[PDB]
Amino acid sequence: IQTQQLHAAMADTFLEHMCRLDIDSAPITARNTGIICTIGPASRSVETLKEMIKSGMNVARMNFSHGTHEYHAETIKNVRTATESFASDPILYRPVAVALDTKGPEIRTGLIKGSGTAEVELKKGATLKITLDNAYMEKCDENILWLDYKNICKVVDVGSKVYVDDGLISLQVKQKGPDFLVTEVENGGFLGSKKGVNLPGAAVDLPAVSEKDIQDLKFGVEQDVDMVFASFIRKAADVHEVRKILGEKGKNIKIISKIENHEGVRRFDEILEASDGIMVARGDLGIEIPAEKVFLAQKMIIGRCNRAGKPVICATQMLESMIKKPRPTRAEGSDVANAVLDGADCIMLSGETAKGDYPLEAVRMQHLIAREAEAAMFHRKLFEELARSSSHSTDLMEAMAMGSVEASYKCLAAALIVLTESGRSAHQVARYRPRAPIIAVTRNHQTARQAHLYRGIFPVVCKDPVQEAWAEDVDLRVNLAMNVGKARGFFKKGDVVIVLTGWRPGSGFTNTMRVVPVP
Amino acid sequence: IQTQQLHAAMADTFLEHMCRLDIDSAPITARNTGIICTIGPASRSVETLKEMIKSGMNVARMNFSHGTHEYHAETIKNVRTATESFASDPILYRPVAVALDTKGPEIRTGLIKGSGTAEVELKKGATLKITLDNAYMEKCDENILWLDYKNICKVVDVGSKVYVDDGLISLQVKQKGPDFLVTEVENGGFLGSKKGVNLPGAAVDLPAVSEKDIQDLKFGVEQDVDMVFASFIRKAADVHEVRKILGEKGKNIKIISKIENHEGVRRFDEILEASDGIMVARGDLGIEIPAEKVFLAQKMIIGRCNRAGKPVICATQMLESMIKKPRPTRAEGSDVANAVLDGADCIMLSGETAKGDYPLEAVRMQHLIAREAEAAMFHRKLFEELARSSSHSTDLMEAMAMGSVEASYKCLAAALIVLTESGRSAHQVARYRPRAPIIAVTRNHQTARQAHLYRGIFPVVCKDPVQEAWAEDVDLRVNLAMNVGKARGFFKKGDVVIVLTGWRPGSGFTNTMRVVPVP
Amino acid sequence: IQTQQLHAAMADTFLEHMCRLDIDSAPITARNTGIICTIGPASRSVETLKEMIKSGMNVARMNFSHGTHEYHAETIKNVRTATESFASDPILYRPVAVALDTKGPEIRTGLIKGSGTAEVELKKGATLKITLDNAYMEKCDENILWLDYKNICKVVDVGSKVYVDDGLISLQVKQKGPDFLVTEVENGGFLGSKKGVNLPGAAVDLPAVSEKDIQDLKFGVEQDVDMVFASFIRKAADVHEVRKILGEKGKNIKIISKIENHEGVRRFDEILEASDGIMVARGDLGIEIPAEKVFLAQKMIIGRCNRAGKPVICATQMLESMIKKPRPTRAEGSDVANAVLDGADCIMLSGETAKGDYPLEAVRMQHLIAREAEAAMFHRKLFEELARSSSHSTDLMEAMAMGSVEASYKCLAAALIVLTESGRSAHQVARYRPRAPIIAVTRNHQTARQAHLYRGIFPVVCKDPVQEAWAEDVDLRVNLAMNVGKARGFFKKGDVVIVLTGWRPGSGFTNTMRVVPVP
Ligand SMILES: C[C@H](OP(=O)(O)O)C(=O)O
Ligand SMILES: C[C@H](OP(=O)(O)O)C(=O)O
Ligand SMILES: C[C@H](OP(=O)(O)O)C(=O)O
Ligand SMILES: [K+]
Ligand SMILES: [K+]
Ligand SMILES: [K+]
Ligand SMILES: [Mg+2]
Ligand SMILES: [Mg+2]
Ligand SMILES: [Mg+2]
Repeated sequence: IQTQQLHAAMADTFLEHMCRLDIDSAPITARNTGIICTIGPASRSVETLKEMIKSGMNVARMNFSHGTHEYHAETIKNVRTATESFASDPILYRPVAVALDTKGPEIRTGLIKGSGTAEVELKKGATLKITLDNAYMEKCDENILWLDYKNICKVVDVGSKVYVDDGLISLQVKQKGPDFLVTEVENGGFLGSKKGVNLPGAAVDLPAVSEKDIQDLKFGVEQDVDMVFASFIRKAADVHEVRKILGEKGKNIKIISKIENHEGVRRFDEILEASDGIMVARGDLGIEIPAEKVFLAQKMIIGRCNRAGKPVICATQMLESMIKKPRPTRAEGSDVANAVLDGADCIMLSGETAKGDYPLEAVRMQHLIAREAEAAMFHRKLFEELARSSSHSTDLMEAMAMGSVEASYKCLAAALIVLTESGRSAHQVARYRPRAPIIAVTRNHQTARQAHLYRGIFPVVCKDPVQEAWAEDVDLRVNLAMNVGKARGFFKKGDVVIVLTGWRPGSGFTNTMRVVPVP
Repeated sequence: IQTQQLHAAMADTFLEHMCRLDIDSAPITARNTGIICTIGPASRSVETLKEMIKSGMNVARMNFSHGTHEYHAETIKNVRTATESFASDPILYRPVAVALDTKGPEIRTGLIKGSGTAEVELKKGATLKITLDNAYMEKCDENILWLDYKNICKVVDVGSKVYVDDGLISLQVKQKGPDFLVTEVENGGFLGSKKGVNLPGAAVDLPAVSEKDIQDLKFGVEQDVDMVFASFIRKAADVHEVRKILGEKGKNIKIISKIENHEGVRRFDEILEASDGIMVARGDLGIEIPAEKVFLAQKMIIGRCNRAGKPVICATQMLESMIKKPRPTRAEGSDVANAVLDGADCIMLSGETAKGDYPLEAVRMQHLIAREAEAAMFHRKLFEELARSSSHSTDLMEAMAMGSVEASYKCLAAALIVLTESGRSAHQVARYRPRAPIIAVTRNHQTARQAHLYRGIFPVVCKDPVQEAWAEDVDLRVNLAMNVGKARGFFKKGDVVIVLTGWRPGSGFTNTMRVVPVP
Repeated sequence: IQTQQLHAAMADTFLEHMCRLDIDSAPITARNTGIICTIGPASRSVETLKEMIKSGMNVARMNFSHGTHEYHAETIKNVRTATESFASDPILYRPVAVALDTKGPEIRTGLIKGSGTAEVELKKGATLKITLDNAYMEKCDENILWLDYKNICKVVDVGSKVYVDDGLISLQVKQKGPDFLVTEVENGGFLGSKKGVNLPGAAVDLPAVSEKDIQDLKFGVEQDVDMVFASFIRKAADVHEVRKILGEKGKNIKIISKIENHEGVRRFDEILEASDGIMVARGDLGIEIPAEKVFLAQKMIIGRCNRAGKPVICATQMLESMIKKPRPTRAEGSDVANAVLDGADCIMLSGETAKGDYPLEAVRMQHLIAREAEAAMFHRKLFEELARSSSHSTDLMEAMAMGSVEASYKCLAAALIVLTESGRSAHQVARYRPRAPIIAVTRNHQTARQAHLYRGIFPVVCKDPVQEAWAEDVDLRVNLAMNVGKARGFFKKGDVVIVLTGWRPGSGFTNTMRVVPVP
């Protein structure tokens, strides 16, 4: 029986491709979908980290919706420690990135009847009034509700909706005043103190960045974070703002715009153009838009990204049941397989590794489903479809990407080796979806850390100094990749590999391509 | 902004098709995807049943792995009661089908401490002895465990694994005896009473059809069940026996073989050949085979069925979060939408409706998503694909089917209207996957109940009597469809529908198509 | 308006592509299709010949159906003269090929009324007892007939047709004898003396090669011909015999099997495999088979050759008008251009250049058309189709030929440069149908000559001695192609080009690929 789901790879049609999927067809050793683990209490310890680093973790995410700089600084400190506990061997040394997950702008309610531990009960078809009179700031009750969003009137209109405490409570504006609104509880419940407000369908004035956001980004630039996951991105203008805050010191830091509402969606094109990657925040998204429409947003966002060659991340509730159990639901395993299939660059674990009882087991599972799904894609058709979208482009590095990938399918290469410092060269390739692993060999650490954002890229860091001669230095870097691949089980000695490099030092892109056999 | 993803519909490529999905493209009222519910404690009532018939229920499934014959019989009458409570308006009456889900070759444990209630905390690395000594049948405690599988000893070998309670509890065979097995608790949790045992990687010599099965089978016959779900089918053979046991009185009962294990998958082909339909048994399948490979099975089978034009049901853990929470995950919404997109004729809810606290909420959800996804399919390419797959057949009914579908895509018909008694003429169309709802008008209740099994068919029963003149009889059922369609919200006065009928009485199939406008 | 028919090349569909052809979309300087000219009286002069090379000729063909060796050897000498007349300038030198075209085995009649100039009248419904009696050998009268085809009885059954005078007289064999054939004249004419016969649909016994053919071959061998167009090939065994003859001395001689009949067509695949290439001899073909059907074979013959990677030549009457007019008919323009579209590697001129009044006017026309049709092809589609059909191949060289071809479309390279001594590495790329010219740089003459046989290949001979240092010898050779391209007007300074070279001497194939700019 044929491995790596090859026989399906020859289907002339999509139905036939499906029809040939065989569970007896072994996947390969290598996994291309990156895994982004949320770090916290259950995964914060160093030792835990080493293991998680061992299970398949590639990116440590830091959620700044909480914790103090001191906390994070510590978390961050362990990662690095764990991470580096392996550099002793440049071969078995796997880099790990670091993400700053911005808390961002919010809308909150006042104090209920003065207490912070109080509740009011809101019933269906009830008249609840919302005001901006600073007085009620601590006197919110069931007839009067006070907000912390000055412009709430300008942005909403008659008949719009408000969602208190995260979707739970909903209200329809049945009267529009200048500093108050008159809502009708529609789908009510229990209301508490300082709960989140959502205005689906609206065009929120709210600044790109919160005051807290700022000390958080600064703190990231200081901590040398590889990237930033930016909240509630609504337009391109918003992206420029974080871009500004990062300043010149963190111009290298990647900005991953997070899609959280109607706007982000309806203006996705302008956001993609300005972002460095994109995030499908299924979670917050699911609150702002109807849950049945989430899958729409997720596929469109992914296609669009795939099509444009910008990494896209699928997040939240992937393996949820697993925070408390050792095994995921059938829907969970299917959520994961499909994400990849949709073409996600990388998938993520929130609660699962942050709070959960089975963080390792959660990593391993994602590691597992991904490989299986990665082999069940339809390379031949995706590739064409992809190429046709980029026909308008005659870039040279693209041309080398395309030709390199085609060759990789033709002769069944075991891998694709790429020497690069920026990473663009490898990014270009990944963008084309080889089926085999793209082993990128860089001397720039950061470059190796941010490479994970791409599908297929397995970054290898070269610690050796620059040789006198390009040929030799080029041949050294290559051997490195070959040793690493041989040890990690990606390939044997008779395998065929595709190699991309620069003809001469300082060439511009890998403009050279050879078919070389594993020594 | 367009409706029904008609914009994504014109895409030339899949990727482009995805790139254009739009959260603002409103779906149609109609839901082609069968929704099958598992009746039990939470939804057994009548008032609840009616409520669930209004919400979306099409098929009630009686899980025969439990309860006494007199319990089901009751559940069954309530189903019928509810169903018929709306038979006043031939128009506003929706048929509901009935299924008998078999027990087959299941393995169960004994009583934990004679109580059916009592749980017991299994611990990691502990020792647990499995015996076959019936003294233990009710003394199942944390140190001794009893199974109902006599030859378990002769099929299992050392090192092997044993999975209790939906693969949650994992035990390793550390020692083999003649009546017992020494196992080590490789993965612990709380061991309840009368729980499911899976022996992955073992040859269970249990017969497909067992004595109890037979009663059950015969019982269903008695009850006038529309179809049966044969549990644990592994070979074409197993599917015959059920047929036999079912004999002449139950010839029209439709048999849905359930793919629940490795062998079942392997001999999928022969099994499919002998089956009226098929169900993807996620739960058991996910334990029998690796969790990671399940989604490969789900696609192959659906592909394969779809190709063959045989109903396929996707089942298990689709909406689990909802047994206890009013809201499904983000991963759940996926599953479902993805099952619809994969090409499954019906989706199912087991516990979400049997014990769950939000049984009615579960259905509306599956319904909500189903319409959305439905419009998110890529008709054109699917149509093309389906056609090529069935190239060797020159059948006039297929031929008739293909044209009507093709004509509906083109004029954007609101609905296809079919007149059949056997079901065939409508089954052949649903197989071509029109976008629009297939209103099938029968005079045969059963043909109408089992229609539910098909994607797009919205059965409608003609109570009126056979008019003497053909023309009038035809014109008669067409008006019923019209009214019904008109009454449901599918079409309006200026709408355009496509009508499939017999030229003359005894035509054999629908051999006359007509593009007619809604009156 | 875009050049090279590039708007049309972006069409997603064939209908769109056709719809997008622009009379104002200028072709390129370079012609891809080889032009085969048949040398005779009208162009046997060194002067005319020099003008022909300038004009476009790539291969000179010598029809051995005629002349003596004396003649030919001389015609040959003149071609070699003219060719070398340009050798002064290595950048202007253009290799020319010499092909030997075999008379091939035939069927003749006897004398008519003893007198060689005697012409009898055949009429319809008559009776013609053809005999093998040497008696009649010189007195073939309107009643009796004599043939050289001894086994004609063995080979012809009842009802079978027999053609006399290049199909002018059709005779039906109404009663077979042991050595006579009683035929009733179906379509009668003027039976002349010494006419060639044709046995449509017959399994001719005749020898692969005639006694003459043998002399001719050994001669061809002594004259250093480059390829032999073998006539009347019906099975693989025939090709096999021809090789036997050429022997060891003429091993590097390519053999182009000419498909002149029902059988050869029928057993097409066995011949293709045994041959180095194929020729669609429409002349003979449309005699042996019905004209209405010729196009079918040409399309099939060619579709099949392209699939496999074997040069294919389309012949006879493409521009016959031009024998006596300086301008071809609207119908000949289509023929030439369609053949080009069908995918012919080479195009051919016979009496148009061998006896016509407008020889040069004819080549010129072939060249104008080919450049234009060549732009009109749908490379993206073609490329995909070709790749699919080779899918069962995991050849290192094809892979390389494939990535290259693809990169070429991607960045719109102005050419592909290939360094080769066998010519294989070039053949491979050519098979894949790039849009830009394939400049092949060899140091081997036969290679360079033989290469014209292939589409896209534009052979350049490297006269400069081998360098000691690999890189230098390569770069030298690369420069040459560069200079030449710039000179012939293929590309400028800005232009990109793809270079295929061997990593190391004795690499076996061009395993190195690069995107380089014209200096
Ligand atoms: C990840 C994304 O943002 P978060 O809510 O975690 O801040 C989400 O909503 O899931
Ligand atoms: C539905 C199928 O059978 P069950 O386990 O529900 O009896 C399964 O295994 O999920
Ligand atoms: C051209 C080809 O061969 P020829 O007749 O030139 O020998 C033909 O049969 O027409
Ligand atoms: K956050
Ligand atoms: K069951
Ligand atoms: K000849
Ligand atoms: Mg948020
Ligand atoms: Mg089961
Ligand atoms: Mg001939």
